[PDB]
Amino acid sequence: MEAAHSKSTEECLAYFGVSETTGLTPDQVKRHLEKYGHNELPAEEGKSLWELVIEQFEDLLVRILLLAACISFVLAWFEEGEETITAFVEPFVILLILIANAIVGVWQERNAENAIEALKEYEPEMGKVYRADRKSVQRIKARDIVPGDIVEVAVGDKVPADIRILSIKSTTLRVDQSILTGESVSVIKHTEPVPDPRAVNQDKKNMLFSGTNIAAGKALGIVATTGVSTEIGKIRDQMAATEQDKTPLQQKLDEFGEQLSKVISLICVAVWLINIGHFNDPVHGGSWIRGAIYYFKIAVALAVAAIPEGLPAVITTCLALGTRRMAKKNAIVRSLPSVETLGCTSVICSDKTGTLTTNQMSVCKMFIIDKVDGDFCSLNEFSITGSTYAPEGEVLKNDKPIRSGQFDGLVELATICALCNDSSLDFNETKGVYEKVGEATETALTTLVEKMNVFNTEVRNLSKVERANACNSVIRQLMKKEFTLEFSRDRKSMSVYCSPAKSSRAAVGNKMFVKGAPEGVIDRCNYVRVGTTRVPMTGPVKEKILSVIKEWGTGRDTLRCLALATRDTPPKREEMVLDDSSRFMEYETDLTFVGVVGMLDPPRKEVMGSIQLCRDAGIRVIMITGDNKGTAIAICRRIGIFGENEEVADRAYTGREFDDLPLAEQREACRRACCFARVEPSHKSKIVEYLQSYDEITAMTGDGVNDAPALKKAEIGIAMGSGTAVAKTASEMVLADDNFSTIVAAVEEGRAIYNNMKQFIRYLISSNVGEVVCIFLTAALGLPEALIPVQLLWVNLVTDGLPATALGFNPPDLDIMDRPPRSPKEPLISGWLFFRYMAIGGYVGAATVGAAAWWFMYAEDGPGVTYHQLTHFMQCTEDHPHFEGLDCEIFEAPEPMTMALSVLVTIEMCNALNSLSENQSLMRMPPWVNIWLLGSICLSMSLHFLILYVDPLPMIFKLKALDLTQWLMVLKISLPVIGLDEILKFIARNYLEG
Ligand SMILES: C/C=C(/C)C(=O)O[C@H]1C(C)C2[C@H]([C@@H]1OC(=O)CCCCCCC)[C@@](C)(OC(C)=O)C[C@H](OC(=O)CCCc1ccc(O)c(CCCCCCNC(=O)OC(C)(C)C)c1)[C@@]1(O)[C@H]2OC(=O)[C@@]1(C)O
Ligand SMILES: [K+]
Ligand SMILES: [Mg+2]
Repeated sequence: MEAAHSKSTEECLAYFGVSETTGLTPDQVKRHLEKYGHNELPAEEGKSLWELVIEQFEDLLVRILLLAACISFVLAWFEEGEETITAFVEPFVILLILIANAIVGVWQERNAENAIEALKEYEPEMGKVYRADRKSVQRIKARDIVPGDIVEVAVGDKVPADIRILSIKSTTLRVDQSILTGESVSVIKHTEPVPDPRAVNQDKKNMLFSGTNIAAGKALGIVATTGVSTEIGKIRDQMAATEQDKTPLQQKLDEFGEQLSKVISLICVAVWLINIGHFNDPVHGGSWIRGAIYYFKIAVALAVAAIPEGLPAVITTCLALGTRRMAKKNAIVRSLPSVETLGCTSVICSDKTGTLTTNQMSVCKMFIIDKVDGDFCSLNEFSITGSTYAPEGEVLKNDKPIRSGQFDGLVELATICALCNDSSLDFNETKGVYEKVGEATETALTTLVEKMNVFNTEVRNLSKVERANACNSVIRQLMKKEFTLEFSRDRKSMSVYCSPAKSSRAAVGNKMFVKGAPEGVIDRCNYVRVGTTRVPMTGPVKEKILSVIKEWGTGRDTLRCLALATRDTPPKREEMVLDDSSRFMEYETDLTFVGVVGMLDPPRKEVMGSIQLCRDAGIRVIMITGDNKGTAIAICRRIGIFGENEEVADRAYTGREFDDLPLAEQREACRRACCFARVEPSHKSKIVEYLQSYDEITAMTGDGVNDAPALKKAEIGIAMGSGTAVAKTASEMVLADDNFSTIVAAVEEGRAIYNNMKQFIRYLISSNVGEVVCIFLTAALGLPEALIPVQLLWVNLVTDGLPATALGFNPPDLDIMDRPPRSPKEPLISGWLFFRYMAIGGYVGAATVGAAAWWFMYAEDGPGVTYHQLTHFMQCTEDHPHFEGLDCEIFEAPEPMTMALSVLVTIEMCNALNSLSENQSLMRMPPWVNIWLLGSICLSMSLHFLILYVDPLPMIFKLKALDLTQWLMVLKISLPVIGLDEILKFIARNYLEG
């Protein structure tokens, strides 16, 4: 395996010591394979149902629950025969929760798809090699190809390994590197080595990357590297080495787990400490077993009271909902947990072309020199109407319409555009529109031609179909395209050698038409065509040319410029070696400049404002383009990244400038920069790590497989709907319309989602707090079980689940986007808020406990044990002659529990209205504000009633319907909550800062 692109064909045949005609010898193959391994990507990690299930049972809370599920299972295995049969329902349900919860997690992961797996979609199953053991070619399994052996590839074939090309068996070799480099059009490959050893893939012209397809031709080559060592394998590793943090809310959930675990434990110790006097009781097992059973069944209750068993159910459903809500807006969220992290984006890095602009090129300014008379000079600027690739528009000089033909200079310019260009136009009748056939910038020159047909060649009486390439093909027939010197990033330009065809044109026969970067080509021009004549390119004329070139790329126009020239006396045909990108630059010299063409890549409509939104939203936007920084910066000003007069010294760098900086300044640059032009692949990944060293949540756009590494490391990777599948499977979200503004819209829903989501979480949590309080008093005072596990779960999954999810539909704040990005480390409940719930729980804990006790003593239905130990109720059948002239079974009664459970239920509907706003009073933000809320509160109540009356139910919950007067008591107990909160809110509102 090597750096073959820089090495020569021999040197490579040398390195491996393999014969180009024999290939590797069967021995060499065994040796080579055992030294370089199979040519395939690392096997998938092996996870089994077992591990997968065990993982479900790793969470701390899930364990705490599983444990209680047993104390319960055993306790229920100790009931009194017929006194109870429903005994086994408490433990059975907890399991269903855990069983359910597991089943989810597993189905969740089975349906998951690995971004690293997608890559394997780019590995051919078979390949063709030439080995010593046979004369003819052999079609083996890609996996068995080895670095060194000879391989031949042809059209259709997907490249197997990273190959250095030895000799092209065809006239030309075209490859589709789209995925790995991002060049839609098939490029041309050669055999000559590339000097630079640190070259980027795009410039390795003698290289075949594994996974890319061969568009046209057939060639032979020696395998540079295989497996994880190939260009794609290097990506697989960056991705496999990339580790992703958990959603801040996912973190908070682990945080809350550890903590709850502590508290519960302390509660136990406290509870034990309270009932310490028991160490001063007569020594004899007077319910030694009846007392332990008691605590254990309080333990299990205490557990289901502290854990919000329906919260993950609610969050998952709120996320799924908003998700669809976004889909309608072209934002396809792949992972639900992300809708949150999205909301916290502080930096968005977007590619320019496909997303910030339309990528729908069009030329709207031309200019040909009009006169050179020493120092005096005058150009001929023009403007061209139309943004579409449609052959409709006109040409104007000072806004005044013109027939292009009248200018000789334009007749030349025009041809160059049709001849040099490989692209073309087509018109699909189904959609009734003109379509770009080749590349955006060339296919533009195509429509430019059409719109200015120099010869007036009448075409009006044509259909749109044929109208598409009319004026080009006109010029296509005039000259004969002999051969083309393709584009090369060194000389930044391409050309075409042309013959006159039919005689009478013989004189000035062979010509050479060039088009490339202005500074580039113009420095190679010794002449300038003024009409049909020519004149020595002089300094004055050159300054004037390069001056206009800058107003066009730097001015409010933000135009990309193409210099069009011509070599009048082109080197003799045979004196040219048409297969070495290196010499083409030398063949494209001694040129006479004819004129430049300025085209535009219009920014999308909804982009300007989207950029403004981010300003208000405190989100930094960083552009990633291919433009030079001169125009890059212009485009950045045009859309809003920069002000029109804003300084940009240390806020816009280039791929080189950046690299030329020491790791320190490099880092410093990233916290201020915004426009990054001509950026290599490695970069996207460095810029992310730096933005991270500043604790920022960044977003990164990408389309191809080369972006996957970066996308997988950005907090939120955004893939293009039009982009590769690997890219998509690597990102958290996808943009159907590839439109940057879709990103922003997405971020806003994230802030909206987390806001509502925020509340129902605070809501379900407080209720769990109050539930615990109840249990704590129940045991701290030795009272009869006020609330039972079975009941609690109902209230936690259903009675509170409905109000909870509804709170997810709270009307969004109007200023959501006028506030900076949320801090991930922001706790959900602290300070003053902590206290309110500290007080609310403290309340319901009292309301629930007391509600039940009040039935025992003080009620007309219940036996007033009033101000006498209801508490020592356990020692009762024995001690009855003392303080018990009644039946020791009242305590098992349903009325009492059915009391607390009702006060709990009504207090949780009341606390659901208090959760409509953290600090706004209901008198201000009335409950009717959120209809869904009220509706569910009805569904909930009726559900409560259902389990009270419909016969089968009451029995299992240990609940007996209570009459019209007991109910009124529930109200006199619950309702005060609303007031307690209004007060506590009023405090926040008016004294404590805020
Ligand atoms: C909870 C109950 C109790 C008793 C408790 O003691 O709770 C503790 C506790 C741990 C807290 C404290 C509270 O302290 C007390 O109540 C003291 C009073 C004790 C009185 C004793 C005598 C009566 C909270 C609560 O107190 C107050 C006033 O809200 C405040 C905070 O809660 C938060 O922010 C929440 C937002 C973060 C947060 C965000 C997302 C979440 O999903 C969660 C909780 C849900 C985790 C998953 C559970 C659901 N299901 C599940 O796991 O598995 C299933 C699906 C069931 C299978 C929390 C936390 O401070 C939290 O610990 C944290 O790390 C914080 C800083 O989050
Ligand atoms: K990621
Ligand atoms: Mg790209």
